[PDB]
Amino acid sequence: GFVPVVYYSLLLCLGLPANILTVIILSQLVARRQKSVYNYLLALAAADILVLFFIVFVDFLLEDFILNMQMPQVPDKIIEVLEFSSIHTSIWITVPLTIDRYIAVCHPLKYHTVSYPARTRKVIVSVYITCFLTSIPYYWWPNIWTEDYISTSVHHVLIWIHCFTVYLVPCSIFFILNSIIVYKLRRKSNFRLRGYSTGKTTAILFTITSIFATLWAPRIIMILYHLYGAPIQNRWLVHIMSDIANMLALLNTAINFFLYCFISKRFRTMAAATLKAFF
Amino acid sequence: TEDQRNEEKAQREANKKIEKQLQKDKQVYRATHRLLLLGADNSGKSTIVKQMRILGIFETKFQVDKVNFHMFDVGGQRDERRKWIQCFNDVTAIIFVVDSSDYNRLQEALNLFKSIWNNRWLRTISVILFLNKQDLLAEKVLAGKSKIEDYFPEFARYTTPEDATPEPGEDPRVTRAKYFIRDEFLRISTASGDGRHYCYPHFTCAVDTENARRIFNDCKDAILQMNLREYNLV
Amino acid sequence: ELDQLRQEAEQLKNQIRDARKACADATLSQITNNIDPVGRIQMRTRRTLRGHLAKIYAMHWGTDSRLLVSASQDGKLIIWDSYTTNKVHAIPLRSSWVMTCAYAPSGNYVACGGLDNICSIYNLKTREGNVRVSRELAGHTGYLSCCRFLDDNQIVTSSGDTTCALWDIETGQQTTTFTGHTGDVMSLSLAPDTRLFVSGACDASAKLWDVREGMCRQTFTGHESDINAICFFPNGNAFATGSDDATCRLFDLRADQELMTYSHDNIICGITSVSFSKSGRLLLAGYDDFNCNVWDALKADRAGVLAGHDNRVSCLGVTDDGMAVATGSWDSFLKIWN
Amino acid sequence: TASIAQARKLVEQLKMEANIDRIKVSKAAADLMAYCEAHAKEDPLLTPVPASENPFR
Amino acid sequence: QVQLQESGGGLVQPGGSLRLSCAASGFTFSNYKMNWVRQAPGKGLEWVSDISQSGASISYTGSVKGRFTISRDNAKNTLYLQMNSLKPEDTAVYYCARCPAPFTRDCFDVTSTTYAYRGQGTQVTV
Ligand SMILES: Nc1nc2c(ncn2[C@@H]2O[C@H](COP(=O)(O)OP(=O)(O)OP(=O)(O)O)[C@@H](O)[C@H]2O)c(=O)[nH]1
Ligand SMILES: C[C@H](NC(=O)CNC(=O)c1cccc(Cl)c1)c1ccccc1
Ligand SMILES: [Mg+2]
Repeated sequence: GFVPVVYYSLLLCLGLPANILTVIILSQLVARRQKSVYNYLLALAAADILVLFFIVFVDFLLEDFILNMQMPQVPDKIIEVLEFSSIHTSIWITVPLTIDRYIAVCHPLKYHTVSYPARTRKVIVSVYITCFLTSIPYYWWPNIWTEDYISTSVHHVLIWIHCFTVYLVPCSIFFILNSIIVYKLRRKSNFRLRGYSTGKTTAILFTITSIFATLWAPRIIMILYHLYGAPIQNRWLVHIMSDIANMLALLNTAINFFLYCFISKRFRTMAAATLKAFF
Repeated sequence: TEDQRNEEKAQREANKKIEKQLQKDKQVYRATHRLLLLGADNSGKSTIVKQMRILGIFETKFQVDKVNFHMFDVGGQRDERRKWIQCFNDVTAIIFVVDSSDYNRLQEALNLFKSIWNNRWLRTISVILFLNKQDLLAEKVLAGKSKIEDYFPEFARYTTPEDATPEPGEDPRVTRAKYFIRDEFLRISTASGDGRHYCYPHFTCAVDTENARRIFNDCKDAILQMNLREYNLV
Repeated sequence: ELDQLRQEAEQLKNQIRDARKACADATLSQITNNIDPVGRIQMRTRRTLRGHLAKIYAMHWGTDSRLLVSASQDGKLIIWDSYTTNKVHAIPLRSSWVMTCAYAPSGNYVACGGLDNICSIYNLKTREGNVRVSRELAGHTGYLSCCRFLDDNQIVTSSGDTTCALWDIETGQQTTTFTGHTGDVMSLSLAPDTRLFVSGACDASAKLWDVREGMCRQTFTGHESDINAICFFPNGNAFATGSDDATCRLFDLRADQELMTYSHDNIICGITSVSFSKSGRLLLAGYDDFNCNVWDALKADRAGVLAGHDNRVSCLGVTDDGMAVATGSWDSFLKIWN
Repeated sequence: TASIAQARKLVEQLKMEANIDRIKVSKAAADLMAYCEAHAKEDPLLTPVPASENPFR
Repeated sequence: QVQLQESGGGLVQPGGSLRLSCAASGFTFSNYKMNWVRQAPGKGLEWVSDISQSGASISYTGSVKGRFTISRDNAKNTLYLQMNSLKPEDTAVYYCARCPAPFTRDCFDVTSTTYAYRGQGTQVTV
């Protein structure tokens, strides 16, 4: 039914221009160097650029529509490493943003003492470098289906490392930090004129962590089920499910913008000003 | 061209050293939290500052809970304050020490608070309201000679709020008077301000051992609200 | 006797008004309507000077037009090299609050002030190579607003005590006090002849004083609110003042009269700093509404906007050779406009 | 005494200000025009300067 | 120049009505917020009442609540304080002060030192 055709083109046309816009807005902001969260937001926007561009366009258009005649040795298995590094970069830019939010909310006084823009650049480039360095063993990634698979001893360890590095650790630490923030800002006595205060922050934090968990769970569950188990190899059940599970990750990566940047009114006003700036 | 090259290298080395020194100072400037004291002429500014020093501009340095604060008490200046008050925009909180026993200057204190709250460079700073001289207020109300209703006609049609938290040894009349002053300040505080800055009322005396903790809680809440507004959490 | 004194004061005031009316004839705008309009002036940003931690109140371009000084409430008196964007010096002030900065024509001394009521003077060319307090001037009462260097030995300083005092750094004494203002005097500018200067107070008055005789030669009035920006015309027979009522005036010394009002309906924010160019067609004035304006001094028409700043623009300085202008705002940024 | 002294200072200052030679303001306007037109060429801000002379670009 | 001249004010026994008229010139009357300030013999300065630009934001001091009536006529550049039911404590000098900055709701105009933007005041004796 051309589900990839109808879905991935829309995903590109929705995510890529919006993330380019937020990149150009955040790059030229004067207050970008004054405060730290905008640097992480720009990093996440750039990670979105790499993820959507490389994965959605290059891989899941070229090798799925007009390619896979490509020799797998050098080019395909280098582009796969690049895609995996992009995904890891997106997740491990999301993580430090959550840590910074937790610090700035639970410990308002020491936020500037423990977080400063000089450390922000170090931690914003170290994650990129370590993702690119840690993705180089993903060169030997198990080609899915194809003529034969063979349960090579590197396949299970690669899958387990990918799971622990994309879902298991980030989701657990998001759960812990968001639960701590919610408990601290709900149990402690806040201002009297703050009736519509705890509900909004609790809903936002919990919906962020819940949408991340629910949009990245199927892929991990599926790859673990493929590593273990005794699949029946029904082409519909094992491959259409594979496609629907793989599309949810890119859906999450695309909606990360709507979750983070679009919510803030200070960004909505800038977008409104800049949409008519060219004319 | 050698002279130009070595001059450029010397300038670059000096610039690098200045960058290092400025970063080292930057590690200090944000650590301290700036404070400012404002109020009437006879308000207990220097009394509170001197009292908690143990724990022109008359500065003071103190650290509590592993973070330090800096309080500014200008007293070597004139009584016209529309020009040097713009300097204190980048201040974490403003402490408004106010007279509570002398009701003659209460109107002037309210006008001063109204000017600060509605100021078009001080509309971001949270204001800490210290109702100083509570013991003298209790002594004056119990005496009954002052006739608090003379200075404020609408005090007669007033009752203690439902959320009042009087001390066990207090009197309904004195708690009524202090909460009346508190509400008179808060009605000015509440009338303007769309959540940008918050006013916290606090019943404090000059010789009080917990004056630092009140400022701690006020500053913590103010910075928490500022960070929440800064983030998407609003 | 007091009633008679008030009556004769009013008589002299209306006599002065009648003299001004007799010396009116025609307006400058009517007789200068034949000038070719300058048109749009597009000034971009050349280099951004970002090394400060707090807001900036005072800057002063050097005589060599190569290096400039800046102020910050952290306590820094950084001397910048605009051509290379290199910080050649960084002076840690004793008092965190500084509002005035002056650069000596000799290039060896840099001044600072603030709420400390101290006009500290720092020397640069020293054997040990480290900056230090040359002299600690004291004697003022109000907040110190604007100081300027007459020469290497004398400076004129304005404070919040309604007085302007001329000092002697060598002996550290107040040679003459100019006590004629009602409100806080904020900005003063030095004429090219270094013998007369004009000071602006918070009483909508501009007073032209005589440096030698130490008296107010004449006074200028016509603003509605307090004025905090003032600057001599290069010729020395005119000067512009910027008040808080979103108006810029241009009083001439010889005629004691207002010439134009540089204001617009859509401007509601007050002027902070003003600075003429090296010719006269260019009158730059700072503003509170996160930008700067470039007025034409001969037609009262807006020509160009130096937008690109956050918070309040609190200073404005044009180089002696007129190559560029620097606008520092509260965002701890200094921008060079060509 | 203080009020009388202040009034005396004010009246003497204003009478000093009154005894000042006034000049026709159109002559001042002509002088301003002459000085402004006589230095248009040397102004870098008014007339744009080539990038070779300007050291900021 | 900015001139603030007050009109009216005479010896009136307790009771009666007095109309204090403020003459304003040299500035736009509508933009600026104005107020009245008193000066009792042997005491300092105090604030009486103030009105905003439109005149619908009237406020009064604690001492007098219904005994005064402050209003403005922006067309004729005049400020009035209709006073009645006087008391012997109101034997002060009334100055027609004006807040410095146009288009704002904050002003510091109770200074003991000679505030620039206010008149000499008219004496009222009860
Ligand atoms: N009994 C009592 N006395 C107090 C209290 N607070 C201040 N005082 C007294 O009030 C007097 C004046 O207080 P100050 O702090 O010195 O006033 P100030 O701020 O310095 O006034 P300025 O000259 O304008 O700077 C002091 O001698 C204190 O003893 C209080 O809470 N209770
Ligand atoms: C490029 C990568 N593409 C792939 O990972 C293709 N392989 C699988 O989906 C798969 C499924 C079950 C078991 C195993 Cl071991 C692998 C990818 C990247 C982002 C989203 C989706 C896909
Ligand atoms: Mg004091």
